[PDB]
Amino acid sequence: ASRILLNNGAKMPILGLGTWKSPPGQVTEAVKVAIDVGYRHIDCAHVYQNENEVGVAIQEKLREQVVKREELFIVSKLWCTYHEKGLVKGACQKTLSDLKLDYLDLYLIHWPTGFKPGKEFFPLDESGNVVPSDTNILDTWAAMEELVDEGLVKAIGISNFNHLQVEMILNKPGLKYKPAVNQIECHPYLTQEKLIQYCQSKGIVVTAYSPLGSPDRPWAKPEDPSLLEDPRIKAIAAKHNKTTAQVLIRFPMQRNLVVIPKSVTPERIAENFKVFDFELSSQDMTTLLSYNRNWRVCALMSCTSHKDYPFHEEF
Ligand SMILES: NC(=O)c1ccc[n+]([C@@H]2O[C@H](COP(=O)([O-])OP(=O)(O)OC[C@H]3O[C@@H](n4cnc5c(N)ncnc54)[C@H](OP(=O)(O)O)[C@@H]3O)[C@@H](O)[C@H]2O)c1
Ligand SMILES: COc1ccc2c(C(=S)N(C)CC(=O)O)cccc2c1C(F)(F)F
Repeated sequence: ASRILLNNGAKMPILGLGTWKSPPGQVTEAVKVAIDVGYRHIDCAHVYQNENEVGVAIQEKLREQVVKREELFIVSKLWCTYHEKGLVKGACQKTLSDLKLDYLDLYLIHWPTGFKPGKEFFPLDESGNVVPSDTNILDTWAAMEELVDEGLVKAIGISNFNHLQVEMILNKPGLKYKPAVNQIECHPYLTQEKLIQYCQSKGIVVTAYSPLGSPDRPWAKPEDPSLLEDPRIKAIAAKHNKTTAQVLIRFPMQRNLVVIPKSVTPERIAENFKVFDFELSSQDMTTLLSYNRNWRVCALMSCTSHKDYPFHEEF
């Protein structure tokens, strides 16, 4: 079952390619290979600084008649320094021009935290705390709604919103469109049962990021657990004659989640897609869930400071 029905009436492929930390010199090839082997969903963001190169790949495959625009599902995200209502369209418009698209299938508020606007993506004070902006997320939501009504994006959603924050959008006075997606970190060490159950109960689809535990994250520490090297997970892989990565991708799929593993390695790209020919047992699923430890790749300690920091609450 390759696509899930969103509350805007559209269908979203449950496997997409992530692009965070995909180097600009390699990500054009990575996205071309991904399209060639089956992927139809690419997860992007202005802050990754590689959307132009992603867009070159998309356009080449459109031009080559490999894929049709309607069959692709291209996602990007509104960076934190653009939460002011006056900046949202332009932020979107940049992303469209870079990806060489005239609409996005899905546009997310990347983080609940607005940052001070300017050329800096990560503005810090003379002590290093992130400098917030005085933007209310409801007002940012209203600006996202306008994008739908302008034809620039087919669906809007959120990312890294905790339960109170999703609830805040859903109770927005005058809410016109419900979020379609909440994109959050999720893997056997951070299983998110409460937030996921809450979102699904509201008709919001959850996308799972860092499903392999982001071994290329720049802040990796030796003492950090490692999904890909966890002997318990390797064993489950071995019982199904798949790799560990394949188990880690199949796992959210069986929880009715969308999942976006990143790779710029052609063999891994292809491997990561071969996840529709096997099923984890109920016991496997329960077992993988038992590994939870509230471990986050994206803990973002410099943001703990911010009003809307989403991870003070477990969910
Ligand atoms: N919205 C948010 O706040 C947010 C935050 C973080 C991430 N995300 C999205 O989620 C995507 C995925 O998360 P991530 O990039 O943090 O990490 P990830 O997908 O968990 O892991 C990426 C790492 O795993 C490696 N890898 C890929 N396939 C592998 C395989 N089959 N075997 C062994 N290693 C493999 C990649 O190496 P190579 O590339 O060298 O092959 C890379 O080092 C991102 O790229 C981004 O699109 C969203
Ligand atoms: C909301 O705060 C964020 C959000 C994202 C980041 C990232 C990024 S771009 N990611 C974790 C990837 C992603 O957000 O998709 C890198 C470094 C600091 C960040 C911070 C930080 F505040 F720590 F600066």
